[PDB]
Parts: sequence; C-alpha cells; structure tokens
Amino acid sequence: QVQLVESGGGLVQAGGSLRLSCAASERTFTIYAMGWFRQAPGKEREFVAAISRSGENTDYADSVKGRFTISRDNNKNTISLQMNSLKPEDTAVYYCAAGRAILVHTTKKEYDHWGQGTQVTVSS
Repeated sequence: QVQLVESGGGLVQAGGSLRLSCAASERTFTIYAMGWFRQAPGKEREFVAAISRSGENTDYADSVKGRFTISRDNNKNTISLQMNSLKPEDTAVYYCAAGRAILVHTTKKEYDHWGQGTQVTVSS
C-alpha cells in the first residue's frame, strides 16, 4: 500500500504561480500511475492532470491546459504540478493520487489512493 504527501500550497495573488509536489512511497513508486485532483468549496472533486509510470505521457483537464504542467521525477519518487496564471477559481484543496497501471505509458482518470491534500488559495 502506498502513502502520498502533497506540499507546496499556500496563499497567492491572482496572476501568480505555485508549484505543488507530491512524495510517494519509495519501494512502489514506479508501479503507480499518478495524478492531481482538486476540490473547491462547495464542489465535487475535479480531475486536474495525470502522468504515466514512465513520466513520458500526460493528460490535463481543459480548465487548466496551457497554465498547469504535471511532471514526474522517477529519481526522487515525486510528481509536481506547476501552476501558472492562477485565478480565484483555482482555489481548492489539491490532492495527489496513485493507481496501478499495467503499461508504463498509460494515464489514468480513476485512482484508488490519494493524499491528505494541500490547500491553495488564490486571492484578488
């Protein structure tokens, strides 16, 4: 079983950037496809971005395409979310997620493991 730890959230002004990171358990790191989701006030959780086991393939929600970039470090057992041109509607708890994938280049939308979250608040 895998554990997941998000970091890097905080309070930022609209137009700013933030970089989130997610640490995942070392011994199983590369068995899991990984992703980011977020849950804004009053809303269901929303898929944000996904990355394959290999780190070579990615997928994004239309709401963040071009502003957010997901990356993976298979040296250090992390994934990252670079968030640029932030807007108030990006305010949410951001969750890292993991799920087994048979192939190394597959991205997932459904995940069975997720972190406690990191809070992101974008003010104007």
